[PDB]
Amino acid sequence: ARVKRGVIARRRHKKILKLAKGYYGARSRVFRVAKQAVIKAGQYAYRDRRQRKRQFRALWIARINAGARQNGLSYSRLIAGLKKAAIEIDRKVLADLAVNEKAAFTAIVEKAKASLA
Amino acid sequence: MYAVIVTGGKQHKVTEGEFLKVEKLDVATGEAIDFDRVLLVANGEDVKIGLPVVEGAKVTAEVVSHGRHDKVRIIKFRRRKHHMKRQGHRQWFTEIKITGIQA
Amino acid sequence: EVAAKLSGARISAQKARLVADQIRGKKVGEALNLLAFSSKKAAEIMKKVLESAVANAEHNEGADVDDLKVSTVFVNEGRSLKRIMPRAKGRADRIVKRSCHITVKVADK
Amino acid sequence: AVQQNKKSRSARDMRRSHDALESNALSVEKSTGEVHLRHHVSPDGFYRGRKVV
Amino acid sequence: KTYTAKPETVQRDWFVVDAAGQTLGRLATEIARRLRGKHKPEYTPHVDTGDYIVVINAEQVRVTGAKTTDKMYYHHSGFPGGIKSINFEKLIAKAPERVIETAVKGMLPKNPLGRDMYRKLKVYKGASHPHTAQQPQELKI
RNA sequence: GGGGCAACCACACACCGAAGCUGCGGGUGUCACGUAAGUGACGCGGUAGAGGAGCGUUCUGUAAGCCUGUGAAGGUG
RNA sequence: GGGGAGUGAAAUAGACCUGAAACCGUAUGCGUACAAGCAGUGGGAGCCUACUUGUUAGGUGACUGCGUACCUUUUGUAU
Repeated sequence: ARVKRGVIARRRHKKILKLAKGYYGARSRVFRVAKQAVIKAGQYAYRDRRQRKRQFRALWIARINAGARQNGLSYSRLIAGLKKAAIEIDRKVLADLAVNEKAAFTAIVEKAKASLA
Repeated sequence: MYAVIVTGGKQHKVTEGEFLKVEKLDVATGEAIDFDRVLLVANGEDVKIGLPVVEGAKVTAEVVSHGRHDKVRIIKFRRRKHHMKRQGHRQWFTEIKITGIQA
Repeated sequence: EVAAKLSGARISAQKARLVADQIRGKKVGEALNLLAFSSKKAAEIMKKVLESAVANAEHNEGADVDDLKVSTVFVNEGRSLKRIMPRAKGRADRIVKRSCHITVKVADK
Repeated sequence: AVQQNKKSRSARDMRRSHDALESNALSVEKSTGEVHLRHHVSPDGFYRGRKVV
Repeated sequence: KTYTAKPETVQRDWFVVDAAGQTLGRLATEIARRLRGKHKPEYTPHVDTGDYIVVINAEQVRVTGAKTTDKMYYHHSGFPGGIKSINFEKLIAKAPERVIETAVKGMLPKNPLGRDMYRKLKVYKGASHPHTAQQPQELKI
């Protein structure tokens, strides 16, 4: 029973060249280059799921820091001010209140100053 | 009217009407949910924050559906060492809707 | 619109791209004047095709020879005839001999 | 010497961007209504309205 | 999801700095903070939000200790043996406005944003600026 | 490492900082449970290499069946 | 060599069933002429065409953070 492998080879090639479209020049059309650029673009997508969490945390912090100097503190004395008391608020929703809801942020900052920390 | 409720180990910015996606919780479709883990309640300008939890305030929500959003890929490759391993993932979620805020 | 072809024409593709880009999107009155006075080999062949596309418009489909503006000129590649040519120290190398397909398509709009 | 890597579709097409054509010397004969090249004898043999051949 | 600034909705201002005895690199660190936009709550890194600066006395600036008769400013011309140097004191009589620009230029990113943040800096060696039409406000005398 | 002046010793609080730990949601090996998964009950980087469990291709049985000119195999979305 | 017209169930079955990939073109959309590198990935402005008209989807990707291909030999290779 001779089997000829010309039809199940083709389905596995088109499955690679579908994930690798949108690429420059010869990385999106010939297979011995488009197999390397599919594996490499899967390692980057694995590392950058962790680095996504670090690029926003560093963006939330630098927005609280700018907004809390305009009222009269730093960032680092504010976080000790909220944790002298118990307010229990993330960085994600402080940096929303810094931009959009600016009057509610000032009513938070005055309570850290009353906490005197 | 905006609250800060804490659903699944993380908190949100809810202002009513809210087609809002939450991680999966154990309730059927079409049932009402009360969130008793609200942290600050604002109204107009009248805004109060909870020493840890603000008292009395509730948010009423109900479940629109269940689903499973994505298909993310995982490739664990080592160059030059004869090792490669793949795996798929799709995460559950639960879309709810806030008909809520109670000061 | 009406068309014309010359499938099998000895000049290569790349040499004859340089005469197609000169006339794409003009009127056929001055298209016959660019090709009467050009000095290239492809120009004597493309004018033979451009007046074949016109005479299919005075004939079969009605149209006058004035309102025609040449719409779509493209030149494709055809069969290549493969030949050998000897070089020095016993080694012989291979020559191709190319051709092309030309398609001039005038439109009465 | 030979190359070390091959040239892509971009760097091959950029080279031949300076290689276009031109033919601009056309002129109409005042008398016979025949088209020819400026400062040349017309193909019926008229130069500035005079038969020469 | 978290808010990002939009380049067609950005609001920018006009500040004027007097440098009349300010230490060079302690002055220049507060210009470069306010050109980038770390003083605004709506700061995203990939857009430029920051205030135009006008510096009016770029020849009164002060450096500390023995550094006036030192501190060579090296740069290379491209040709062989073309290294060139000029100290702090001889430079300030030639072009006073290029002391305080090269100190700020090295405290910025090296991007095509850094080249765009650098165009909001405008120094003068005089005592008055040709920007009365924009009416800059004073800061931090 | 560069701009530049944020240098050294004693000392105090605060913050920052990993795929570490915790929270929430899924999965799986093992052993018990609460019937060894009805359910529990505790772990998971990996080369050479040892062990466990699967997909697909061609031909034969089931196949004088079943599907198809209202449209097969293929090719392409 | 074509453009018709006729035969045929069908001439993109025309001297030839199907007719893929590399390679070469022609149209339509969006981005690129002061900007430095395994050419991707995370965030992301704008524009376009569709749908109820915008997360209803698709296509481009200015800007920006991290990022020195694959195999084989080896105490180690971006080498």
